[PDB]
Amino acid sequence: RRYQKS
Amino acid sequence: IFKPEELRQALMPTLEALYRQDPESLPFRQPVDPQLLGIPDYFDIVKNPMDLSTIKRKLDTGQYQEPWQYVDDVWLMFNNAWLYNRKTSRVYKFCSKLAEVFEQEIDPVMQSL
Repeated sequence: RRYQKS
Repeated sequence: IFKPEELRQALMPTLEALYRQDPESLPFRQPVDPQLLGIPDYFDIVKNPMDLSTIKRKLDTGQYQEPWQYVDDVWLMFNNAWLYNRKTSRVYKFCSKLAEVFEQEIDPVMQSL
């Protein structure tokens, strides 16, 4: 996983 | 045999219990938009998206023939969020709260069906 919800 | 209106009556309270969780249900009330949320790989990881609004439309329009199909969609929604998001993330923790609420609501309903 690279991305977190923003 | 379960008539659609019998499934709405029995199962809608379990869905309403999820909507009543605020803020925990907010990330789940509409389909994940990967562009809006800055998560461009979302659909590479999540092949079958699901959310509260889609489950509600399926239940209202009579698309579940048997209660286990509704339960499967709820767990698909939860599993997608546990899969995509990190265990330390806000949405993952919200997902776990909703799953705890759902388990407590769905178990007595399924015993009565």
